[PDB]
Amino acid sequence: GANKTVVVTTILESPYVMMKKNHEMLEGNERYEGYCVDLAAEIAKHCGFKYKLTIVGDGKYGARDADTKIWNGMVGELVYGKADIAIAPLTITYVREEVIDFSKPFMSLGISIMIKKGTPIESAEDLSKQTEIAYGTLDSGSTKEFFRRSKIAVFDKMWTYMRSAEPSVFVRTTAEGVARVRKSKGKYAYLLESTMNEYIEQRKPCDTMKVGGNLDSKGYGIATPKGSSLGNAVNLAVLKLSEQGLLDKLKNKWWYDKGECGS
Amino acid sequence: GANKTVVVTTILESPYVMMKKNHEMLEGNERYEGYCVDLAAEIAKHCGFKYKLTIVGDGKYGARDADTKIWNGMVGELVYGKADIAIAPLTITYVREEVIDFSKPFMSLGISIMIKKGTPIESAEDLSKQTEIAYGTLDSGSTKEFFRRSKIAVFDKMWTYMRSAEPSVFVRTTAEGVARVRKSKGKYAYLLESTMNEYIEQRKPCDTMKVGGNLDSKGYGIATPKGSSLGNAVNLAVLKLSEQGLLDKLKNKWWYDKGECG
Ligand SMILES: CN1CNS(=O)(=O)c2ccc(CCc3ccc4c(c3)N(C)CNS4(=O)=O)cc21
Ligand SMILES: N[C@@H](CCC(=O)O)C(=O)O
Ligand SMILES: N[C@@H](CCC(=O)O)C(=O)O
Ligand SMILES: [Cl-]
Ligand SMILES: [Zn+2]
Ligand SMILES: [Zn+2]
Ligand SMILES: [Zn+2]
Ligand SMILES: [Zn+2]
Ligand SMILES: [Zn+2]
Ligand SMILES: [Zn+2]
Ligand SMILES: [Zn+2]
Ligand SMILES: [Zn+2]
Ligand SMILES: [Zn+2]
Ligand SMILES: [Zn+2]
Ligand SMILES: [Zn+2]
Ligand SMILES: [Zn+2]
Ligand SMILES: [Zn+2]
Ligand SMILES: [Zn+2]
Ligand SMILES: [Zn+2]
Repeated sequence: GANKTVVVTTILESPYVMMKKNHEMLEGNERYEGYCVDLAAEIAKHCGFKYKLTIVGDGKYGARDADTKIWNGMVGELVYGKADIAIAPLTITYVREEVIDFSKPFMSLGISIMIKKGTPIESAEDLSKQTEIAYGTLDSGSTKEFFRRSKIAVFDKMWTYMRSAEPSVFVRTTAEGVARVRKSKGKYAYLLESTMNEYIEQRKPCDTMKVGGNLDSKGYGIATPKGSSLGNAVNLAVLKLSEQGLLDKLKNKWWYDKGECGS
Repeated sequence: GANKTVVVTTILESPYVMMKKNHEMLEGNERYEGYCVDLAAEIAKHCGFKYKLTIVGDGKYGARDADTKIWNGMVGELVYGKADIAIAPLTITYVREEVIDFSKPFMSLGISIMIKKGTPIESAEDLSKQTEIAYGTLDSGSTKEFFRRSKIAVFDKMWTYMRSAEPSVFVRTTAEGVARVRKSKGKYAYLLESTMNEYIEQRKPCDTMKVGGNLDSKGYGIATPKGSSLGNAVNLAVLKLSEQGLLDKLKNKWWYDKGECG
């Protein structure tokens, strides 16, 4: 039938999507800015659709409740038909690929360690062999699931600690984890994706640091409900923009051109 | 219908697929070893099929002839039905995605610069601003197409030089490019994927070096003919192997555990 406006689900996560300082004087898609706002405009132009950005109602990425088997977050909005596409830093994972479709990745990343500068930690092994410094992850995301499922000795030891730590070492948002690092005088380290870690490293007050190599290698993809007619075009659009260098330009724009910790 | 042995097309490219030292007394899949031989075995086990490794007839990855529009290499073997799956360091690209299916990537890479140690080159910009040191790429692959299509000033300038340089700066195989670097006393630099560059850096005689950052960011995928019934399972198998750490284990096995340069 007639063309319909595509409902995009996304998440308030810097620098991917944020509200403009003057958002109350703006309308619709113009209220937002960031890497994924820029990417959404390009995907829509190349695939030939109009769209509406919406922020995921529960503020989560997406996980399946073991008891109810209900998906939450952006994944849930696609699974239950509340959104037509997700354009966000949404990690491609096996369990998600079983229930939604993903484009080829638009950004590479791996799990990484964020410390407050001066913390005597250089690696995941370092974290796993000590107890003075607490550490945790985001809730309802792919990093928590990585540790929950890992059979690698170091990462399983970390999970055994994190799942039982009291008070909870897990946080509701990336911003909460960063704030916990910054206020803990070196006694909390945060496990988060290298993309978000590298962004925060270039933000005032310039007191955090990414240390060690990444723990895994994966990517973010644009997600659609399984079998959606948009998937083929969106996948080709990602590859076209990748090959033309747009994805590299956008990363530089939102990570480094606007960095606050020097050149 | 009944299960059929899956025909795998792949390519002799170290350390992905190589003939074993004792290959002349071996038969079938046992003749070969490497990262992609191990990966094929894992994919087959998780997807539940038997398979036969075959080396692509023309020794190429795959490009489309501009005049006839016919695909060569492994891509062609999939397009024309000569193979059921390609398990190789085959780069995911737009033009290929139009004619074959790719899994999610099993390895990350980008285009990179290989020099003979001591060559006064640190970047693509350095190459583009001089003429004493020649440089080129593999034929019939994704790196040549990258330069052919780039509108980035430095890379467009490099393509203008490469497309007309005499003698030809292009090579038919990665091994020919590496040999050209090693024998040119620093007057040839080779543009190739970072995976292959980093492998060669750890091989005797330890006289090459990867320099500069990568020029792009992309990945290798397992490829199937469009609409093949194997595609969905193979894609999930790649993600499972990724999440289990198996892909990382295999890279360490074939790049670094037996590196020869310390
Ligand atoms: C940014 N970009 C443009 N798109 S593309 O040419 O398809 C492409 C392919 C691969 C990567 C390297 C980073 C990565 C992303 C995703 C995964 C990985 C590894 N591996 C290694 C396991 N598989 S995965 O899909 O989680 C980046 C990339
Ligand atoms: N990108 C992650 C969220 C961040 C994290 O888990 O570290 C996801 O899609 O679940
Ligand atoms: N991996 C490349 C071949 C190597 C190259 O072009 O540098 C391809 O799939 O074409
Ligand atoms: Cl058979
Ligand atoms: Zn506000
Ligand atoms: Zn209002
Ligand atoms: Zn565009
Ligand atoms: Zn929504
Ligand atoms: Zn240590
Ligand atoms: Zn103390
Ligand atoms: Zn355990
Ligand atoms: Zn202090
Ligand atoms: Zn600030
Ligand atoms: Zn760093
Ligand atoms: Zn296995
Ligand atoms: Zn040109
Ligand atoms: Zn000399
Ligand atoms: Zn040798
Ligand atoms: Zn190096």
